[PDB]
Amino acid sequence: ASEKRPFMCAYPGCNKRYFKLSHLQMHSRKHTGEKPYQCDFKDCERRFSRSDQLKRHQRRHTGVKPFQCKTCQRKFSRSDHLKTHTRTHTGEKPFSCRWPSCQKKFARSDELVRHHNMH
DNA sequence: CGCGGGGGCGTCTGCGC
DNA sequence: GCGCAGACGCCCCCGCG
Ligand SMILES: [Zn+2]
Ligand SMILES: [Zn+2]
Ligand SMILES: [Zn+2]
Ligand SMILES: [Zn+2]
Repeated sequence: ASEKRPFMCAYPGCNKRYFKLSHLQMHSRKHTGEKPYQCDFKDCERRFSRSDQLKRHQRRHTGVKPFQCKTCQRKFSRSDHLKTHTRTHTGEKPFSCRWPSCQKKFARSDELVRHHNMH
């Protein structure tokens, strides 16, 4: 509390005080995904928790699909969609079922969740 | 039924304050 | 030195031919 002082944070609803440099550094990373933003479009008022979410959201208004498939030339707006679509050519289906009479595999976690819902 | 496409979220890395 | 942002990865949910 004098010369020697603890670490602090500035984000809402946090403790705003930490005791370990790296523990606080890691803590700071947590809030980078919680920083409040709003849509920057001409006719929107939605909110986001990060620049990346807001930037992604802008793609829905702007039609910006820069992630073009090297094979299909199909333009996507997200890397996770492109990498997911990529597995279509890569035969990469790691999400195998665990039912007592199945071993069918999917390339998406939610596709496996869906499979189980139809099992 | 396989896959497109948007939401929210954690996170390493890099940059800027 | 820390904080924020930019960018990568996934889960989750919905809709379509
Ligand atoms: Zn904090
Ligand atoms: Zn918007
Ligand atoms: Zn393709
Ligand atoms: Zn199964």
